[PDB]
Amino acid sequence: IYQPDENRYHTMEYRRCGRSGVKLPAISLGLWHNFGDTTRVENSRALLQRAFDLGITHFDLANNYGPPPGSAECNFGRILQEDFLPWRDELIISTKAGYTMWDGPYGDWGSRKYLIASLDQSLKRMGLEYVDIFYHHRPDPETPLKETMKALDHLVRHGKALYVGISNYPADLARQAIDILEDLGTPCLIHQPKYSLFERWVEDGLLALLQEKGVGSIAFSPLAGGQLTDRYLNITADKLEKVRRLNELAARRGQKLSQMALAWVLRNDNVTSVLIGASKPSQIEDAVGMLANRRFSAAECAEIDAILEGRF
Amino acid sequence: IYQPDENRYHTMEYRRCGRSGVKLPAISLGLWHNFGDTTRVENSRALLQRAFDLGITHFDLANNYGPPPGSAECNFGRILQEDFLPWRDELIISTKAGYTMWDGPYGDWGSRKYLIASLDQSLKRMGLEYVDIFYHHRPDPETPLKETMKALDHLVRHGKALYVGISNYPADLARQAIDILEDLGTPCLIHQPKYSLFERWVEDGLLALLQEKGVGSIAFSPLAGGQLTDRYLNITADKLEKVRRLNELAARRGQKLSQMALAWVLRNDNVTSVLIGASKPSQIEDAVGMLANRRFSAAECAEIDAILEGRF
Amino acid sequence: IYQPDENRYHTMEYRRCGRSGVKLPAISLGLWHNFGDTTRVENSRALLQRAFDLGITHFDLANNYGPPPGSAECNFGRILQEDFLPWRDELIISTKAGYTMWDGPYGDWGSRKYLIASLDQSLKRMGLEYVDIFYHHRPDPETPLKETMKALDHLVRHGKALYVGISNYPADLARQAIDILEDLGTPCLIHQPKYSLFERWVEDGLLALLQEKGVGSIAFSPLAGGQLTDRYLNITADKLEKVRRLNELAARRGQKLSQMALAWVLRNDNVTSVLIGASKPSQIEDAVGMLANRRFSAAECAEIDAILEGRF
Amino acid sequence: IYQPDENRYHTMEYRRCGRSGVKLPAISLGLWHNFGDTTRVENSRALLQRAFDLGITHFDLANNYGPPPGSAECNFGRILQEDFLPWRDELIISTKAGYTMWDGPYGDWGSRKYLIASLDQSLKRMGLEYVDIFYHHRPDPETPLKETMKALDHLVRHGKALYVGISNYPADLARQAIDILEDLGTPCLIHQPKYSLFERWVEDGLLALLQEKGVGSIAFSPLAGGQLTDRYLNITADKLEKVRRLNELAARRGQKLSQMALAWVLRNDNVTSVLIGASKPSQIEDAVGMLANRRFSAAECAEIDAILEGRF
Amino acid sequence: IYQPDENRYHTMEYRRCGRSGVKLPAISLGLWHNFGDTTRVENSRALLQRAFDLGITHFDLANNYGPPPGSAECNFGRILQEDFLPWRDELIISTKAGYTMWDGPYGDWGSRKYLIASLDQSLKRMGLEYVDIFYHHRPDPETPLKETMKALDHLVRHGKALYVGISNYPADLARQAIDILEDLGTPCLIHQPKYSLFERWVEDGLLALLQEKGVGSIAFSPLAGGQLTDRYDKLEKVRRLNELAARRGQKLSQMALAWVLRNDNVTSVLIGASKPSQIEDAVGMLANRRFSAAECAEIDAILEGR
Amino acid sequence: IYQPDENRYHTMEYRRCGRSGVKLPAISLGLWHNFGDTTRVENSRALLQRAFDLGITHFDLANNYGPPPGSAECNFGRILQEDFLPWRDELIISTKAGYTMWDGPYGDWGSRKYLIASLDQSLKRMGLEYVDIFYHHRPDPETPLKETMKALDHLVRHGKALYVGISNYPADLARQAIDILEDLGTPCLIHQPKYSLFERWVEDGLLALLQEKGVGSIAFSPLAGGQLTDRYDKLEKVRRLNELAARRGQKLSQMALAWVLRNDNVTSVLIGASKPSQIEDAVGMLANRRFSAAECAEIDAILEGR
Ligand SMILES: C[As](C)(=O)[O-]
Ligand SMILES: C[As](C)(=O)[O-]
Ligand SMILES: C[As](C)(=O)[O-]
Ligand SMILES: C[As](C)(=O)[O-]
Ligand SMILES: C[As](C)(=O)[O-]
Ligand SMILES: C[As](C)(=O)[O-]
Ligand SMILES: [Cl-]
Ligand SMILES: [Cl-]
Ligand SMILES: [Cl-]
Ligand SMILES: [Cl-]
Ligand SMILES: [Cl-]
Ligand SMILES: [Cl-]
Ligand SMILES: [Cl-]
Ligand SMILES: [Cl-]
Ligand SMILES: [Cl-]
Ligand SMILES: [Cl-]
Ligand SMILES: [Cl-]
Ligand SMILES: [Cl-]
Ligand SMILES: [Cl-]
Ligand SMILES: [Cl-]
Ligand code: NA
Ligand code: NA
Ligand code: NA
Ligand code: NA
Ligand code: NA
Ligand code: NA
Ligand SMILES: [Zn+2]
Ligand SMILES: [Zn+2]
Ligand SMILES: [Zn+2]
Ligand SMILES: [Zn+2]
Ligand SMILES: [Zn+2]
Ligand SMILES: [Zn+2]
Repeated sequence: IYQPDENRYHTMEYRRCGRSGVKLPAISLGLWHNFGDTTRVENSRALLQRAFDLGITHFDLANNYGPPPGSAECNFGRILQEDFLPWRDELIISTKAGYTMWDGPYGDWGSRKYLIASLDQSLKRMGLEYVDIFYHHRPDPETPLKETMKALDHLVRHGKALYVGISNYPADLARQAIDILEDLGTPCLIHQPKYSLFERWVEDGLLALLQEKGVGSIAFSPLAGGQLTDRYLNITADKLEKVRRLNELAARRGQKLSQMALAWVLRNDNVTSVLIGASKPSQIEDAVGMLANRRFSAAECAEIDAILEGRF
Repeated sequence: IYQPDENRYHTMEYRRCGRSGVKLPAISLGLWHNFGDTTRVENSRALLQRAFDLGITHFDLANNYGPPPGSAECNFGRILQEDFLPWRDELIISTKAGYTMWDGPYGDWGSRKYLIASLDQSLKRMGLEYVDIFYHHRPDPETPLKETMKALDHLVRHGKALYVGISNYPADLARQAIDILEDLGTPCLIHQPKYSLFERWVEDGLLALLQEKGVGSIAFSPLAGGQLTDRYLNITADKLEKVRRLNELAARRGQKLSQMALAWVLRNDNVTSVLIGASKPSQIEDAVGMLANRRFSAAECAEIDAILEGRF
Repeated sequence: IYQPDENRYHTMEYRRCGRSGVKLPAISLGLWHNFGDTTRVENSRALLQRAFDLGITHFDLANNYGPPPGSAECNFGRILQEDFLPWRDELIISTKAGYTMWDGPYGDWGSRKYLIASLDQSLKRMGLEYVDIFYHHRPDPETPLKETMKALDHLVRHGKALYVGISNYPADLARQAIDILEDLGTPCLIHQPKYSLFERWVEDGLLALLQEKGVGSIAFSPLAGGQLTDRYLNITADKLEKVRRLNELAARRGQKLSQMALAWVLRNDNVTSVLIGASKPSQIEDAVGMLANRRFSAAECAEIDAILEGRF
Repeated sequence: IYQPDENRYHTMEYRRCGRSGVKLPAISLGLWHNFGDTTRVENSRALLQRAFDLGITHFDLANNYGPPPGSAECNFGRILQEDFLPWRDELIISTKAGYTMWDGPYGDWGSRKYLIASLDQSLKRMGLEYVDIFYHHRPDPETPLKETMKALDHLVRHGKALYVGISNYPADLARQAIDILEDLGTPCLIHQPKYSLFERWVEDGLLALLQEKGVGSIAFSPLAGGQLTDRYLNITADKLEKVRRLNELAARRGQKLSQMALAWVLRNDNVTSVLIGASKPSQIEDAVGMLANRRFSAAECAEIDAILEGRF
Repeated sequence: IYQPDENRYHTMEYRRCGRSGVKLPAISLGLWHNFGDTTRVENSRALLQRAFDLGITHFDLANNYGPPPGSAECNFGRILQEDFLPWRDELIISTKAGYTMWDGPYGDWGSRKYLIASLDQSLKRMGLEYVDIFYHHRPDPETPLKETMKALDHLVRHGKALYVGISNYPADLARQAIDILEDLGTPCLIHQPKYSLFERWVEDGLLALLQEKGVGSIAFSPLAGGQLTDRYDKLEKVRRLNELAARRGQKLSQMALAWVLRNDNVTSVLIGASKPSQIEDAVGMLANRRFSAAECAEIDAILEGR
Repeated sequence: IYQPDENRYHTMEYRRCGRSGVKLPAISLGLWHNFGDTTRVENSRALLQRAFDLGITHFDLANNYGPPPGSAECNFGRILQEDFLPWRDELIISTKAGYTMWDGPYGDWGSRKYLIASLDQSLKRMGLEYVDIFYHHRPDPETPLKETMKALDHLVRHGKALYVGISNYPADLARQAIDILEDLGTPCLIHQPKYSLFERWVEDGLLALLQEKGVGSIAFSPLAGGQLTDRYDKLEKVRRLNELAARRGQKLSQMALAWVLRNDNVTSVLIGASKPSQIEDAVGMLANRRFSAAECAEIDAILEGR
């Protein structure tokens, strides 16, 4: 019988998601990889237990995570029932619809049919009465935004999601989505964009829009899929040189490169949380350990920018 | 155990229903005839299986289809449970209320009482939690349109229908119905009118209204009840001459007359789908085969119009 | 096993309730008396069966009908389950809250607490998922009208009543109630006032207001509690003289006095239905027999008015 | 088997809560103390039975009452099932969320997550389908007021609370909360502030705001936690002198000091009810006995004010 | 959230109940007193948690335990749901019917109506699908033993009790009851008699009968209602016994519990407790369970007043 | 969506289990290894689908199979719901209790409490209303055999198991168990013993007893834990046996499975597998099941070291 570490809320920093009542853990765990039927459930279980023990209260899923599609939700559902049920109200659990889940015209994209039918499937797979956050997973250019937004509003009003969010929406469209949801009376809680030292698109307008609108943000691929780790220490030659120079700065800060890379995403206090992936419990411990040194000075930021813009 | 043809989504074209997230199959199957207790369930089952195998994802019912009334919904309900349940989220299932279903003042027309009580009966007969589209089946001149429209809005808000539509509404009234639904916040998805080479009323204003308003359309009786088929090849004498001349043009196009007649309804890309009836699986294969030649040139359209306006 | 008379919809006239989709039987049956534990269920059963056999599709209850309070709903609930369940969708069943039902501050009047808790009790006693019409039974001068009206709106939105109405509301207050309900989006279907040859208050403004607003009406005590019957043939002396003179006019019309008295309430086509009480099946047959002569000429109306204004 | 005293509605005065349909007992019983696992259930049961027998129809709980947290709701739940279920519709039961209930970021404060998850827990512990009043227990300065207010509106619309209220809100913020709720369409029923002879903050603006807005009020700690009782008769020396002088005035009125202190809170007819705590049935009898002399003259009010402002 | 001590099975002794598959802890906890609505649930909860943490896997209830009647079952039911549900299959939970529970002729004694209706009420109060052991709580001298025994047989066959027992049955009647249940196909698992240094009647035939028949035994009031403790003519015996306990390095209560289990003749002792320390004291008896012939002779001498 | 091979019943042999109505596939699949949380569900799913596609209709589980204990039942439960539910009435699913499953005196061995509580847990993990066969997994030398057998009888009468069996029971004890179950009215369907070319103890009396009593048999570890495969003094025997298999046109594993079923004396062989090819190899043994007296004499010679 699993018993959550009694010190878990001392080990983690919780950050308010935009202008809302929700505080997310600075580090959240994504189930994008390592929770399907091609990996071992013993390991999946160990990752979730380690995460909650360290104070990670947010687990992010999607209908099609696995492989195969739906298996991450099923495995999470089993582990939730077996180990976490007494603490479900201490967790923020998300899922999504918007990429390809099942074959045919109703198993992908942004229709009301797909969003409603898919959340019903997700709730069944996970064994939940509701999710905390339901996302539209990517934009659908060919479906009216109001249909998709009204499906999100309907799912909140009917108690299948407490809050809703959007993912992979460029700034212009995000603005439209946010304003529609506000008008419907179910405000967008959060935006999930890709953001790391190596992918800074959100700094071109998205982050400022979200701050304007009171919407939170949770960065995915914050380690640039593993590039911002020890992987290439012990990609292009220019990339490798950048990774070595960033790693030296991380060492100077008493951090692994991955730790500095996670800390850096929260450096301006305009991103709420970082969503990590993990295949082994030590990667979760390392991520949470980033909190020992979150601060970046102006000098450190300039040093990093010069490394990133460096050609030699 | 029925297993849907793995190539089904390669065999069919899916068309967006107005401005919405719903794509209907170019060919939909109606259960108006051949699904009641006066025909054989073995045949009914074969028709539904053949249809889905060819990519037809939309099955259109109504409360009073049979005979007797309600039997098409019951037979569909049984076949759905036995053969299609794992694929229910790949299907668009519709039903309707508005013609005579049961005796007395609450079993016909457009009252809130009849629409709500009838959809509850339909959901029970079909064994469904909700239908994808619920229609008001014909106008009710003596009930305020707002009562009927609010009943549709209520059924969507309370999760018994994902979308709503109207059938047999002339253009002026359709405009009023659409605008009311828009104001209530549950937009009309679709209009179901009668339309074929021999019944072109919708070209007098309805089709343009629906395009203006972003509402889709699904044509019923597209073969003019069997007249636009091989039936009279191997009605009036003038009709017969038209059928022979249209059949010659269809042969020139590598098509049966029925195939050309279905293709013709979608020729201007201002109708979403054609709703066919069938008594045998070969009629479903023939209908889907129309997709091999959907295109009509200006010259072909003029040739057809001249045949239709011909007196000798 | 009871089987409803196959000719029932030939025997009755159905009248549209204001501007709505609901047609009520010209004669409705009230369960105000003869359905409690102080009378015999065999008789109660016979009355309901006779009524439906003659085409009476509307049965009107209230929480406190009996005696004791709640017993009419229980007896109706049993008879409905035993005899009428297959035909529930052919019936309009109403109940009400607003007079004294249980002791204490929450068992009377017009609070949201009382209306919601009382309809839940009524639905349990009757064994129903919803009533067709739920009424506020009388005004509550000390509770804000908007609280009571919002409770009615909430019960419709949440599917416990298909429609709502008000009873015993004077015209000024009825106007306020109607306008509030319209603004909330759940329009008042019907008003239930006392109206007979001997109680004509509604002709002082109420009937014109209801016609203005598209609201129907159902008259209770249309026989002035039994005075407009054979009771005093085979009260004051002036009353008795009026009853004899009205009875002579009824005989001239081929009617019993009670038949003419019911017909008279519908004479101007500004009242929807008359709500009768009955202790024996013959009184229901007599009431429905009034339909053989509903018409009143200007001359007959003047003759009646002169009798009513007569002092000698 | 407990049977409620047949004279209970003769023994108590019921007072309208602001402009609403709800009349609260002049004396309500709070379960803040003496209903957890550190006291005896026999005593808890005796207190609730005595209270209802005397006409106290309102029992006020909160998620974290005990100790331990949740135990008062559980003990109340058991006693309700065992003894009070036939009379649940004669009771007003409240609960709250807003102080610390469970560990972590979702178990305290004012988020939609916490309010919804906590009311679901409360309904389970108490064995109820809904509470009569659900409160936000204290302000949350860091969560947008609209999120918290919309959670209250959502819980009413979805039938988990009949009415909502706020507690411990200063006047400025109370005004904002009230106006938001009005705009959402679920008006604030009641405000629960601390108020007694020794804590008169509400007279600085709150009571006038509530009267302006039609919102009721229920005073907690009306005996200043036991100071306004016999406790110090048979704190500071200045306090003690005040208690002796107030006690002499109470004796002159034929009252215990606690009785006068409760009566005084309702003296201006601008507070709805007083919420008492009790550890033994005699304290409930004493409280209800205050009703024998509720009236205060201008002279008595000046005498009390002079005692309160007295330094010697 | 309570978590059972991981070492709970490392020290406690488990003893097979007659010839059966059931091993009871040498010390079992009874809920006869201190589990009703007149004592604080915080304490009741602490007693159950301390007991299971020390390896006590058997909790003994009855319909009328409280006070008021039924409250011990309700309080236990709540604590079970809240704290113990994941470990229910590690517990042996008993209840009983046979004393006064409700008013009137069907709420006491030995009829099939009372036993069946009572176990249904107990299962509801405790929130259980079945009890591990259901007992007839005392003999009824006027209802045929076959009716009562058939009610026990019916309850096991219908899955409301895994096993049945009898309590307070004198030896001759116990023999009859045991033989009837064996014939019906639901053998008697266990007998619950009063037994202690001061109440040795079971040594006059009951214990030998149970051995003969393969039926287990669980002694109630093993400390003679608290007389065999630090709490105090019998006072002279208590003093003398306490001096022998002292020489054995034990509390008198510890020696008194050890004495009941001196032979494999008794399966378990059912203690009462109002405080966790009393449970800790009882489990500590395990450290010195042996008695020499000299010690037994000395005990008898003290008991017979020599 | 998985669709069972339409030819699945065209090649597999089915063998009647003693004197009963049950015919087991000649090759059955056990879930002892490679179905827990330490191996990938994708592979487990592929093994079950390949097995049923080849006509293997019997899947054998136990409460503690995994690791961890219970996970094989959970994973099987999930795959059953997802892929096999329409064909559940074409499957024989077994489970067992009798080894260590949970901590404490009620989570192992032979008591009625453990067997009943354990089958309830297994039915929940697997999402089944009943198993086809429930086994006592090993003998318990201290719980009366009647108690254990009556728990089996009770579970069948109450519809949680269609049939019962015993596993790992030596012949003399199996005789007693079989006779007790016959008397109770729920006859023993099947015995599951270890048997292979290297473990022939069942030929010393067990097989004859089962024939006499009409009870079937399903051999476990038929490849002696993988020794009778391509994986390798016994190594000299493995080499010599493999040369005989080669002359027969078979893999050693194939000849080893065929040998266990050489006589109608054994109903089925329960194989383990980590890859689908191992299942395919086992089913291929059906192509050469016969042994001449010369071949048997040659095998014995090899076995006895001549
Ligand atoms: C991190 As993604 C590919 O699920 O938006
Ligand atoms: C095709 As029709 C008569 O159901 O509108
Ligand atoms: C006819 As009445 C007294 O129920 O309004
Ligand atoms: C009386 As309070 C501390 O629950 O607001
Ligand atoms: C210990 As007793 C009096 O309940 O048998
Ligand atoms: C194959 As076995 C050790 O589970 O009997
Ligand atoms: Cl909605
Ligand atoms: Cl990453
Ligand atoms: Cl609605
Ligand atoms: Cl057609
Ligand atoms: Cl509402
Ligand atoms: Cl009348
Ligand atoms: Cl809402
Ligand atoms: Cl106080
Ligand atoms: Cl029986
Ligand atoms: Cl004792
Ligand atoms: Cl005693
Ligand atoms: Cl049985
Ligand atoms: Cl093997
Ligand atoms: Cl082995
Ligand atoms: Na994403
Ligand atoms: Na139509
Ligand atoms: Na009325
Ligand atoms: Na408060
Ligand atoms: Na006893
Ligand atoms: Na085995
Ligand atoms: Zn909700
Ligand atoms: Zn919905
Ligand atoms: Zn509804
Ligand atoms: Zn409600
Ligand atoms: Zn059972
Ligand atoms: Zn059965």
